[PDB]
Amino acid sequence: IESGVGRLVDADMNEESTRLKALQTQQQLAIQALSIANSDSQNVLSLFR
Amino acid sequence: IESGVGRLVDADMNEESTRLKALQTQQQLAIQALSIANSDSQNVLSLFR
Repeated sequence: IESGVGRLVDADMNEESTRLKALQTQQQLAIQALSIANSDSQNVLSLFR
Repeated sequence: IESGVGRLVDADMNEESTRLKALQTQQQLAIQALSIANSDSQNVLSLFR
């Protein structure tokens, strides 16, 4: 019964580690893209000066 | 919804800057033309010395 509970409930931690690394990389990319998207709106100031 | 509101309400600032420059130039030309028109009037004084 304990073995059945384990196979039904436990998680193979290797793919969770892979997902953790992948989400860290995705978050880094998202922060970089968000910074670029925030910064790019300042280009309009050139015309008015 | 907010993006739709922005699409319906926002204005592209490049076109507004172009219009602002055009209207400033048109105002300058109109003022010059008005000055020329005002200066046109007093030329008649030469006939009556």
